[PDB]
Amino acid sequence: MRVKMHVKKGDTVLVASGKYKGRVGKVKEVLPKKYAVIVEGVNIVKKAVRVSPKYPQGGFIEKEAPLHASKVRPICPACGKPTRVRKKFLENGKKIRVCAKCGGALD
Amino acid sequence: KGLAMAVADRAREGKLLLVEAFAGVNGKTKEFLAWAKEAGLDGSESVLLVTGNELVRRAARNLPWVVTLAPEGLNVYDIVRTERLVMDLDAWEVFQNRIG
Amino acid sequence: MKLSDLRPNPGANKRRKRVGRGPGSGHGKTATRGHKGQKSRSGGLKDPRRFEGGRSTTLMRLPKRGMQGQVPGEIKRPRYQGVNLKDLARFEGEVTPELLVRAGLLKKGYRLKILGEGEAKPLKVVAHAFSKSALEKLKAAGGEPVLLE
Amino acid sequence: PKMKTHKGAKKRVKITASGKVVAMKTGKRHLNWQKSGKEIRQKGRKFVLAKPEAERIKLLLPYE
RNA sequence: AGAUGGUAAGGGCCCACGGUGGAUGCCUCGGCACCCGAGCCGAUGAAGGACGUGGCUACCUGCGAUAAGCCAGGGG
RNA sequence: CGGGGGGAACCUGGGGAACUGAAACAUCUCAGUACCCAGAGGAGAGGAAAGAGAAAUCGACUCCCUGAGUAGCGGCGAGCG
RNA sequence: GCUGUUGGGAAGCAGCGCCAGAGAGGGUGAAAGCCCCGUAGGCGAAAGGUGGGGGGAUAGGUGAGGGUACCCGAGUACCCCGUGGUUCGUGGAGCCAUGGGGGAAUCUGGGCGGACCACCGCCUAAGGCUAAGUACUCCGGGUGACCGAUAGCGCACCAGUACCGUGAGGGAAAGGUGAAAAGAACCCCGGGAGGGGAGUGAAAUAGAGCCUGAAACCGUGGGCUUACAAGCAGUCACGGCCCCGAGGGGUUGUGGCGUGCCUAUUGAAGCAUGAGCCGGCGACUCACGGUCGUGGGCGAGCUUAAGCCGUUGAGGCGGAGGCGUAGGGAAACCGAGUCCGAACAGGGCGCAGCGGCCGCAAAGUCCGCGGCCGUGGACCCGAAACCGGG
RNA sequence: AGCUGGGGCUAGGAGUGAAAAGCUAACCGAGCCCGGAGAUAGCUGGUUCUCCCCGAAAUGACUUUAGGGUCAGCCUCAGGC
RNA sequence: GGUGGAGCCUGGGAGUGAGGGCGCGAGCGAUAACGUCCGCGUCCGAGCGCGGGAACAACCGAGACCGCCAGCUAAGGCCCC
RNA sequence: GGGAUGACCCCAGGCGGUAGGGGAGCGUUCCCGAUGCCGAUGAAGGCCGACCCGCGAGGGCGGCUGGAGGUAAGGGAAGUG
RNA sequence: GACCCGGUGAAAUUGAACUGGCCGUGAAGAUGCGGCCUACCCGUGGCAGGACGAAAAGACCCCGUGGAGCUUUACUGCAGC
Ligand SMILES: NC(=[NH2+])NCCC[C@H](N)C(=O)O
Ligand SMILES: [Mg+2]
Ligand SMILES: [Mg+2]
Ligand SMILES: [Mg+2]
Ligand SMILES: [Mg+2]
Ligand SMILES: [Mg+2]
Ligand SMILES: [Mg+2]
Ligand SMILES: [Mg+2]
Ligand SMILES: [Mg+2]
Ligand SMILES: [Mg+2]
Ligand SMILES: [Mg+2]
Ligand SMILES: [Mg+2]
Ligand SMILES: [Mg+2]
Ligand SMILES: [Mg+2]
Ligand SMILES: [Mg+2]
Ligand SMILES: [Mg+2]
Ligand SMILES: [Mg+2]
Ligand SMILES: [Mg+2]
Ligand SMILES: [Mg+2]
Ligand SMILES: [Mg+2]
Ligand SMILES: [Mg+2]
Ligand SMILES: [Mg+2]
Ligand SMILES: [Mg+2]
Ligand SMILES: [Mg+2]
Ligand SMILES: [Mg+2]
Ligand SMILES: [Mg+2]
Ligand SMILES: [Mg+2]
Ligand SMILES: [Mg+2]
Ligand SMILES: [Mg+2]
Ligand SMILES: [Mg+2]
Ligand SMILES: [Mg+2]
Ligand SMILES: [Mg+2]
Ligand SMILES: [Mg+2]
Ligand SMILES: [Mg+2]
Ligand SMILES: [Mg+2]
Ligand SMILES: [Mg+2]
Ligand SMILES: [Mg+2]
Ligand SMILES: [Mg+2]
Ligand SMILES: [Mg+2]
Ligand SMILES: [Mg+2]
Ligand SMILES: [Mg+2]
Ligand SMILES: [Mg+2]
Ligand SMILES: [Mg+2]
Ligand SMILES: [Mg+2]
Ligand SMILES: [Mg+2]
Ligand SMILES: [Mg+2]
Ligand SMILES: [Mg+2]
Ligand SMILES: [Mg+2]
Ligand SMILES: [Mg+2]
Ligand SMILES: [Mg+2]
Ligand SMILES: [Mg+2]
Ligand SMILES: [Mg+2]
Ligand SMILES: [Mg+2]
Ligand SMILES: [Mg+2]
Ligand SMILES: [Mg+2]
Ligand SMILES: [Mg+2]
Ligand SMILES: [Mg+2]
Ligand SMILES: [Mg+2]
Ligand SMILES: [Mg+2]
Ligand SMILES: [Mg+2]
Ligand SMILES: [Mg+2]
Ligand SMILES: [Mg+2]
Ligand SMILES: [Mg+2]
Ligand SMILES: [Mg+2]
Ligand SMILES: [Mg+2]
Ligand SMILES: [Mg+2]
Ligand SMILES: [Mg+2]
Ligand SMILES: [Mg+2]
Ligand SMILES: [Mg+2]
Ligand SMILES: [Mg+2]
Ligand SMILES: [Mg+2]
Ligand SMILES: [Mg+2]
Ligand SMILES: [Mg+2]
Ligand SMILES: [Mg+2]
Ligand SMILES: [Mg+2]
Ligand SMILES: [Mg+2]
Ligand SMILES: [Mg+2]
Ligand SMILES: [Mg+2]
Ligand SMILES: [Mg+2]
Ligand SMILES: [Mg+2]
Ligand SMILES: [Mg+2]
Ligand SMILES: [Mg+2]
Ligand SMILES: [Mg+2]
Ligand SMILES: [Mg+2]
Ligand SMILES: [Mg+2]
Ligand SMILES: [Mg+2]
Ligand SMILES: [Mg+2]
Ligand SMILES: [Mg+2]
Ligand SMILES: [Mg+2]
Ligand SMILES: [Mg+2]
Ligand SMILES: [Mg+2]
Ligand SMILES: [Mg+2]
Ligand SMILES: [Mg+2]
Ligand SMILES: [Mg+2]
Ligand SMILES: [Mg+2]
Ligand SMILES: [Mg+2]
Ligand SMILES: [Mg+2]
Ligand SMILES: [Mg+2]
Ligand SMILES: [Mg+2]
Ligand SMILES: [Mg+2]
Ligand SMILES: [Mg+2]
Ligand SMILES: [Mg+2]
Ligand SMILES: [Mg+2]
Ligand SMILES: [Mg+2]
Ligand SMILES: [Mg+2]
Ligand SMILES: [Mg+2]
Ligand SMILES: [Mg+2]
Ligand SMILES: [Mg+2]
Ligand SMILES: [Mg+2]
Ligand SMILES: [Mg+2]
Ligand SMILES: [Mg+2]
Ligand SMILES: [Mg+2]
Ligand SMILES: [Mg+2]
Ligand SMILES: [Mg+2]
Ligand SMILES: [Mg+2]
Ligand SMILES: [Mg+2]
Ligand SMILES: [Mg+2]
Ligand SMILES: [Mg+2]
Ligand SMILES: [Mg+2]
Ligand SMILES: [Mg+2]
Ligand SMILES: [Mg+2]
Ligand SMILES: [Mg+2]
Ligand SMILES: [Mg+2]
Ligand SMILES: [Mg+2]
Ligand SMILES: [Mg+2]
Ligand SMILES: [Mg+2]
Ligand SMILES: [Mg+2]
Ligand SMILES: [Mg+2]
Ligand SMILES: [Mg+2]
Ligand SMILES: [Mg+2]
Ligand SMILES: [Mg+2]
Ligand SMILES: [Mg+2]
Ligand SMILES: [Mg+2]
Ligand SMILES: [Mg+2]
Ligand SMILES: [Mg+2]
Ligand SMILES: [Mg+2]
Ligand SMILES: [Mg+2]
Ligand SMILES: [Mg+2]
Ligand SMILES: [Mg+2]
Ligand SMILES: [Mg+2]
Ligand SMILES: [Mg+2]
Ligand SMILES: [Mg+2]
Ligand SMILES: [Mg+2]
Ligand SMILES: [Mg+2]
Ligand SMILES: [Mg+2]
Ligand SMILES: [Mg+2]
Ligand SMILES: [Mg+2]
Ligand SMILES: [Mg+2]
Ligand SMILES: [Mg+2]
Ligand SMILES: [Mg+2]
Ligand SMILES: [Mg+2]
Ligand SMILES: [Mg+2]
Ligand SMILES: [Mg+2]
Ligand SMILES: [Mg+2]
Ligand SMILES: [Mg+2]
Ligand SMILES: [Mg+2]
Ligand SMILES: [Mg+2]
Ligand SMILES: [Mg+2]
Ligand SMILES: [Mg+2]
Ligand SMILES: [Mg+2]
Ligand SMILES: [Mg+2]
Ligand SMILES: [Mg+2]
Ligand SMILES: [Mg+2]
Ligand SMILES: [Mg+2]
Ligand SMILES: [Mg+2]
Ligand SMILES: [Mg+2]
Ligand SMILES: [Mg+2]
Ligand SMILES: [Mg+2]
Ligand SMILES: [Mg+2]
Ligand SMILES: [Mg+2]
Ligand SMILES: [Mg+2]
Ligand SMILES: [Mg+2]
Ligand SMILES: [Mg+2]
Ligand SMILES: [Mg+2]
Ligand SMILES: [Mg+2]
Ligand SMILES: [Mg+2]
Ligand SMILES: [Mg+2]
Ligand SMILES: [Mg+2]
Ligand SMILES: [Mg+2]
Ligand SMILES: [Mg+2]
Ligand SMILES: [Mg+2]
Ligand SMILES: [Mg+2]
Ligand SMILES: [Mg+2]
Ligand SMILES: [Mg+2]
Ligand SMILES: [Mg+2]
Ligand SMILES: [Mg+2]
Ligand SMILES: [Mg+2]
Ligand SMILES: [Mg+2]
Ligand SMILES: [Mg+2]
Ligand SMILES: [Mg+2]
Ligand SMILES: [Mg+2]
Ligand SMILES: [Mg+2]
Ligand SMILES: [Mg+2]
Ligand SMILES: [Mg+2]
Ligand SMILES: [Mg+2]
Ligand SMILES: [Mg+2]
Ligand SMILES: [Mg+2]
Ligand SMILES: [Mg+2]
Ligand SMILES: [Mg+2]
Ligand SMILES: [Mg+2]
Ligand SMILES: [Mg+2]
Ligand SMILES: [Mg+2]
Ligand SMILES: [Mg+2]
Ligand SMILES: [Mg+2]
Ligand SMILES: [Mg+2]
Ligand SMILES: [Mg+2]
Ligand SMILES: [Mg+2]
Ligand SMILES: [Mg+2]
Ligand SMILES: [Mg+2]
Ligand SMILES: [Mg+2]
Ligand SMILES: [Mg+2]
Ligand SMILES: [Mg+2]
Ligand SMILES: [Mg+2]
Ligand SMILES: [Mg+2]
Ligand SMILES: [Mg+2]
Ligand SMILES: [Mg+2]
Ligand SMILES: [Mg+2]
Ligand SMILES: [Mg+2]
Ligand SMILES: [Mg+2]
Ligand SMILES: [Mg+2]
Ligand SMILES: [Mg+2]
Ligand SMILES: [Mg+2]
Ligand SMILES: [Mg+2]
Ligand SMILES: [Mg+2]
Ligand SMILES: [Mg+2]
Ligand SMILES: [Mg+2]
Ligand SMILES: [Mg+2]
Ligand SMILES: [Mg+2]
Ligand SMILES: [Mg+2]
Ligand SMILES: [Mg+2]
Ligand SMILES: [Mg+2]
Ligand SMILES: [Mg+2]
Ligand SMILES: [Mg+2]
Ligand SMILES: [Mg+2]
Ligand SMILES: [Mg+2]
Ligand SMILES: [Mg+2]
Ligand SMILES: [Mg+2]
Ligand SMILES: [Mg+2]
Ligand SMILES: [Mg+2]
Ligand SMILES: [Mg+2]
Ligand SMILES: [Mg+2]
Ligand SMILES: [Mg+2]
Ligand SMILES: [Mg+2]
Ligand SMILES: [Mg+2]
Ligand SMILES: [Mg+2]
Ligand SMILES: [Mg+2]
Ligand SMILES: [Mg+2]
Ligand SMILES: [Mg+2]
Ligand SMILES: [Mg+2]
Ligand SMILES: [Mg+2]
Ligand SMILES: [Mg+2]
Ligand SMILES: [Mg+2]
Ligand SMILES: [Mg+2]
Ligand SMILES: [Mg+2]
Ligand SMILES: [Mg+2]
Ligand SMILES: [Zn+2]
Repeated sequence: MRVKMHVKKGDTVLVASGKYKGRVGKVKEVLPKKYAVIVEGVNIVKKAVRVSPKYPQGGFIEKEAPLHASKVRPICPACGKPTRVRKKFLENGKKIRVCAKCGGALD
Repeated sequence: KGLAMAVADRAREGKLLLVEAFAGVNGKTKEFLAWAKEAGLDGSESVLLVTGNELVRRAARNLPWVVTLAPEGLNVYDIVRTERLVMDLDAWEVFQNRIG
Repeated sequence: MKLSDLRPNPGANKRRKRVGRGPGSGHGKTATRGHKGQKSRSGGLKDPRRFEGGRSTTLMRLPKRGMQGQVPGEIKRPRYQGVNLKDLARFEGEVTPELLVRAGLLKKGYRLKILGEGEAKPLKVVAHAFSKSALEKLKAAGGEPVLLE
Repeated sequence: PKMKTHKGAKKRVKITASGKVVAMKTGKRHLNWQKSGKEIRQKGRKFVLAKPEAERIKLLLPYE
């Protein structure tokens, strides 16, 4: 039915793996289909573009590329530490994301 | 007969061990290694745990080196599969009453 | 013992005869089957147990004997299975058709008839028929024959 | 499917207790007036069939 | 007096690299076999279709002039 | 109020071959199978003894095992069962 | 579950830890119990559907002796004639069914127990209904000592499609870049296609006509060799040149020898058959029964089948039954004997472990394995033809 | 007794046939498709790795049998004498 | 006497049942046929592997496990090839 | 014959071969072995090899390609050349 | 048209080819065996003597206990009368 994302645009995430592993930033977009994500300044790549009215003078343009979701990990704003996402049943009785390192919330 | 030859082999090796009960296990794997540790079951040897006590079978069944079975299902292949063999005197008892 | 240790005894799992796989096997080409002929052909020969090549068969040429039966068919008359004395040594006391069945001596549905090839034992025996020889041995050996109805 | 007992045999022949094939004697069905008394007499008896032919007539009797 | 080499129009064998071609190896949404589950639809117009349908739309899907869709309840 | 038509096979009823096997072939077999038709349903058929058949007994029907390739059937041939 | 490390990428190797009623599996830049989807274990439905289990209703259910002799399923039972079904092919031919003819009875009735008669017994036709246990698999799910793009369904891809046929009907071929398009801006030769640098990437003979890229087939360069030779083309010896560092590799001038492969044949190089070449598909199996052999288990005893329980790649139960323990005879029937026979005659088919109670061996039987046989397409491909419905 | 467009009817042991067994969708002594179906084929062909030991027959008898088969003969293997 | 891939017995698996040349004994044929039909034997078949025979399955020689740039022989050969 | 048993050693003899019988092995797909071992310091596959062991079918070693799989001793089952 | 030049570019066939003649031989009609003669390597336009040339698993002939059509005082059945 739905693609399960433990991360959503645009909370703060830890590039767990990959070439930019360890780096941190916001999630600039979420791609469920490919189950990937774009992160600010991460997976940067140089891409070519025609001498086009949008891109006069030709040249290349740094694009931010997507990453597989299993590579990204959220950062609890409380303990500031990357954590696995549990899910808490409030008395709303809504369900909310909460850090597993500490009971903090993540939105 | 092959169900008695199987055991006996492990008996010749002394790899066979029985126990009255399992002291303090109640459905948590870690409640078992502490036991198995004190029984000389270090994990260096694959083991066939053969008892009726469910909780016990549930504690160690996830364990990479333990084969669980209700003694009502003790079979040669699983015996030979293993390096040791453990039983309740219960599981021991019904065993007797099947090769008899 | 150990799985790698488990061999079968030598000779109890023989290979197979693959025919048609090369000159080396000595079974290639004609597949141990000959050259031409109805026998090499697929399907092959009529039942060699009987057919003989056209001539009247050995069995069809033999005469038929006795009653072959008729419809509705078999007639039901009580049937007797005989057991020899020596086969009765193992028991003590009182023999009946039942026990001799559960022992594995007399089949069900048949009646019990004692034979004499052996030696009687001073035993109470119950049956549906004895032999002249069997009786003499049975009454002489201090036994108690007991016919049934 | 299981094998079917050939009745053409079970009506003519009979397997002994040792594994032999015994069929009645051929010749005295008819045309017997000028035959001997020895020839009628002897032909009224069974005869053990030749080993090869009997072996065949037993594979037809798989259940006797 | 005599005797013996170098030519290669092209051919042949051998090594090197490529062209063509798509075997082989790994892969797999798909297919096969068994066990279980489940089992009718239809004049309240079925099964299956035609023609249409998007702002731009060849085909496929989805839908029916309310036409990738309208209402309501539940889930997320 | 109901019917009509569709459904991959499965089911019951009305009809129903042949090659082939019999080392030819006609009775026989292949087989009431393949196929056609009507019908039904999630199942259909069968089903509460005017039965079986020798136990002085069994107790509707259906299906599987077994009885059994037994009893019997058959140009007593092939084969059927 | 972090770190450190090589690396394009860690899930790899090292150190220190942890969970486990979860170490099934699949993903993530490679090989992750603890990163993502999941797994064990638990939760869950306002509305439609189902509801064979639970509770409640309702239609429906029920006594005994005595006398009465009204009823008890009609062109039916019953007889004959013609058929069909049953194992029954007219057979001694009953039973069930019925196209034709004749044509009753109501318990003191009638059908049945294999023609018929009697005795004894079983049943109670000519109206109907009836769950489950049973069969199939368009559908959904789980699982495989099932296939892995000539395989597996005819289709892994826009397939019952393109194309063939008037029509029923026939019926394909065709998958893969990369971790990520970051899919090659810009410049250069060219009309373009295509390429040459630049640039991306770990890799560009991974450049989209893309993973690996074999073989036939084609071509460029190089070494040896060939224009007086002859031949199934190769083999042996020698010699010359080239390469590699008392030896080896490639090549071939001369001398010797030499009638392809397969097939079918008394016999082929054979002017007998098949094959242009290469790559892939391509033919002795399976189930039941039988018969020898064999490794084991038990052994006058061996063994269960469908099923019931258990398991979720756990096994155990189940003795109905089958083979064996006795054979001979057409059979009654006798039985270690029996049959032909008057026979105590003669003949046919039959009849009887090893050491010191023990152990060991065995008739037999059971599962495995193997060869062969019977039944089915039964080693693979191939007819001309028969038949049925369209 | 002509030729011809268009609308129609007649079909598989059946149709048409100024008759040839011609025609019936480019081969008609019984059309085509699909099915029974993997019909049958005692005929021809084809049957895929290696090494090791032995090693035939093309005879006789019967055979609607003669280019196929049953038994014996000659080969082979295991056990026994 | 003979200890041989000799023989007897029981049992499993086959293939063969289209032979051909030579020599001797015959028939048939013409005291023909690379003719045909039997008998004893031999060889090819299966030794189309080797030597001789100019070349050639069956005439002479001789039964090939493999390797040698060692020796002796059989048929047949020794002027040259 | 050793020695005791397939330990390897010595002596002697056998070993042409179609149909065909028999025996011992190689190799391909798959399963247990395997929650294991091999693998990015490079799997399977592919091109070379004049080297190693094997009678041979085949098995290792090395170099280039290749870029994520492979799978031992010992056994089991086949769509096995 | 054929033949030369530029442009496009098939076919059946094809064991592999390094493919001469004569007298002999051989499964009896040899480019491929034996002896001898001849012959420098590759081509183009031509002619058809041989590769028992190509094509179609001989229409003829026989074989098969193959088929099918036609026939009758062959056998046995059916419609029909
Ligand atoms: N408790 C038991 N009986 N366990 C038996 C094994 C079950 C299952 N196959 C497992 O490995 O988890
Ligand atoms: Mg870091
Ligand atoms: Mg988690
Ligand atoms: Mg293990
Ligand atoms: Mg475990
Ligand atoms: Mg096997
Ligand atoms: Mg088998
Ligand atoms: Mg052979
Ligand atoms: Mg063999
Ligand atoms: Mg053959
Ligand atoms: Mg054979
Ligand atoms: Mg055979
Ligand atoms: Mg052949
Ligand atoms: Mg033949
Ligand atoms: Mg033959
Ligand atoms: Mg066939
Ligand atoms: Mg046949
Ligand atoms: Mg009888
Ligand atoms: Mg008898
Ligand atoms: Mg007689
Ligand atoms: Mg008489
Ligand atoms: Mg008489
Ligand atoms: Mg006389
Ligand atoms: Mg007289
Ligand atoms: Mg008499
Ligand atoms: Mg029986
Ligand atoms: Mg018996
Ligand atoms: Mg040159
Ligand atoms: Mg040149
Ligand atoms: Mg040359
Ligand atoms: Mg290349
Ligand atoms: Mg390509
Ligand atoms: Mg694989
Ligand atoms: Mg998939
Ligand atoms: Mg599909
Ligand atoms: Mg089925
Ligand atoms: Mg449905
Ligand atoms: Mg809404
Ligand atoms: Mg809504
Ligand atoms: Mg809501
Ligand atoms: Mg809502
Ligand atoms: Mg309907
Ligand atoms: Mg019917
Ligand atoms: Mg009809
Ligand atoms: Mg017929
Ligand atoms: Mg058939
Ligand atoms: Mg038959
Ligand atoms: Mg048949
Ligand atoms: Mg027939
Ligand atoms: Mg026949
Ligand atoms: Mg016929
Ligand atoms: Mg029938
Ligand atoms: Mg029907
Ligand atoms: Mg209808
Ligand atoms: Mg219907
Ligand atoms: Mg049901
Ligand atoms: Mg019903
Ligand atoms: Mg009633
Ligand atoms: Mg029985
Ligand atoms: Mg039976
Ligand atoms: Mg008869
Ligand atoms: Mg029948
Ligand atoms: Mg780094
Ligand atoms: Mg790390
Ligand atoms: Mg795992
Ligand atoms: Mg699990
Ligand atoms: Mg995984
Ligand atoms: Mg792995
Ligand atoms: Mg993982
Ligand atoms: Mg669960
Ligand atoms: Mg619930
Ligand atoms: Mg009442
Ligand atoms: Mg009353
Ligand atoms: Mg009355
Ligand atoms: Mg009938
Ligand atoms: Mg009659
Ligand atoms: Mg009848
Ligand atoms: Mg009856
Ligand atoms: Mg009537
Ligand atoms: Mg009465
Ligand atoms: Mg009456
Ligand atoms: Mg009646
Ligand atoms: Mg009657
Ligand atoms: Mg009656
Ligand atoms: Mg009755
Ligand atoms: Mg009666
Ligand atoms: Mg009466
Ligand atoms: Mg009755
Ligand atoms: Mg009634
Ligand atoms: Mg009914
Ligand atoms: Mg029902
Ligand atoms: Mg039911
Ligand atoms: Mg499914
Ligand atoms: Mg796979
Ligand atoms: Mg596979
Ligand atoms: Mg493909
Ligand atoms: Mg395909
Ligand atoms: Mg592929
Ligand atoms: Mg057509
Ligand atoms: Mg069309
Ligand atoms: Mg067609
Ligand atoms: Mg397509
Ligand atoms: Mg990719
Ligand atoms: Mg440009
Ligand atoms: Mg330009
Ligand atoms: Mg330009
Ligand atoms: Mg370009
Ligand atoms: Mg370029
Ligand atoms: Mg770069
Ligand atoms: Mg690298
Ligand atoms: Mg590389
Ligand atoms: Mg490359
Ligand atoms: Mg590449
Ligand atoms: Mg890949
Ligand atoms: Mg490529
Ligand atoms: Mg390429
Ligand atoms: Mg060159
Ligand atoms: Mg000269
Ligand atoms: Mg020269
Ligand atoms: Mg020399
Ligand atoms: Mg040196
Ligand atoms: Mg010479
Ligand atoms: Mg030479
Ligand atoms: Mg020679
Ligand atoms: Mg020759
Ligand atoms: Mg030929
Ligand atoms: Mg010939
Ligand atoms: Mg030649
Ligand atoms: Mg030639
Ligand atoms: Mg031929
Ligand atoms: Mg050929
Ligand atoms: Mg071709
Ligand atoms: Mg090929
Ligand atoms: Mg085959
Ligand atoms: Mg076989
Ligand atoms: Mg099969
Ligand atoms: Mg089988
Ligand atoms: Mg067997
Ligand atoms: Mg046992
Ligand atoms: Mg038992
Ligand atoms: Mg006697
Ligand atoms: Mg005697
Ligand atoms: Mg024993
Ligand atoms: Mg057995
Ligand atoms: Mg056999
Ligand atoms: Mg079949
Ligand atoms: Mg077959
Ligand atoms: Mg075919
Ligand atoms: Mg066919
Ligand atoms: Mg006909
Ligand atoms: Mg006809
Ligand atoms: Mg007109
Ligand atoms: Mg007209
Ligand atoms: Mg018209
Ligand atoms: Mg018509
Ligand atoms: Mg017709
Ligand atoms: Mg028709
Ligand atoms: Mg029709
Ligand atoms: Mg007509
Ligand atoms: Mg047509
Ligand atoms: Mg035509
Ligand atoms: Mg016809
Ligand atoms: Mg036509
Ligand atoms: Mg059809
Ligand atoms: Mg059929
Ligand atoms: Mg036929
Ligand atoms: Mg090969
Ligand atoms: Mg002969
Ligand atoms: Mg005979
Ligand atoms: Mg005759
Ligand atoms: Mg002849
Ligand atoms: Mg024979
Ligand atoms: Mg022997
Ligand atoms: Mg000897
Ligand atoms: Mg010999
Ligand atoms: Mg011999
Ligand atoms: Mg033999
Ligand atoms: Mg013959
Ligand atoms: Mg001949
Ligand atoms: Mg022949
Ligand atoms: Mg002959
Ligand atoms: Mg002869
Ligand atoms: Mg001759
Ligand atoms: Mg000659
Ligand atoms: Mg001669
Ligand atoms: Mg002389
Ligand atoms: Mg002479
Ligand atoms: Mg002579
Ligand atoms: Mg003579
Ligand atoms: Mg002569
Ligand atoms: Mg001749
Ligand atoms: Mg002859
Ligand atoms: Mg031959
Ligand atoms: Mg010779
Ligand atoms: Mg010889
Ligand atoms: Mg010779
Ligand atoms: Mg040769
Ligand atoms: Mg040759
Ligand atoms: Mg020679
Ligand atoms: Mg010579
Ligand atoms: Mg010479
Ligand atoms: Mg010799
Ligand atoms: Mg000398
Ligand atoms: Mg000379
Ligand atoms: Mg000369
Ligand atoms: Mg040899
Ligand atoms: Mg020798
Ligand atoms: Mg020899
Ligand atoms: Mg052979
Ligand atoms: Mg052997
Ligand atoms: Mg073998
Ligand atoms: Mg192997
Ligand atoms: Mg292989
Ligand atoms: Mg595993
Ligand atoms: Mg693995
Ligand atoms: Mg790397
Ligand atoms: Mg590398
Ligand atoms: Mg593989
Ligand atoms: Mg491998
Ligand atoms: Mg490699
Ligand atoms: Mg993987
Ligand atoms: Mg493996
Ligand atoms: Mg192994
Ligand atoms: Mg195993
Ligand atoms: Mg295959
Ligand atoms: Mg195959
Ligand atoms: Mg010019
Ligand atoms: Mg030109
Ligand atoms: Mg040729
Ligand atoms: Mg020349
Ligand atoms: Mg001549
Ligand atoms: Mg000549
Ligand atoms: Mg010449
Ligand atoms: Mg020449
Ligand atoms: Mg030559
Ligand atoms: Mg020559
Ligand atoms: Mg020319
Ligand atoms: Mg010419
Ligand atoms: Mg010419
Ligand atoms: Mg010309
Ligand atoms: Mg010519
Ligand atoms: Mg020529
Ligand atoms: Mg010509
Ligand atoms: Mg032609
Ligand atoms: Mg022709
Ligand atoms: Mg032909
Ligand atoms: Mg032909
Ligand atoms: Mg021909
Ligand atoms: Mg012909
Ligand atoms: Mg004919
Ligand atoms: Mg005939
Ligand atoms: Mg014939
Ligand atoms: Mg005819
Ligand atoms: Mg009429
Ligand atoms: Mg009339
Ligand atoms: Zn936190």
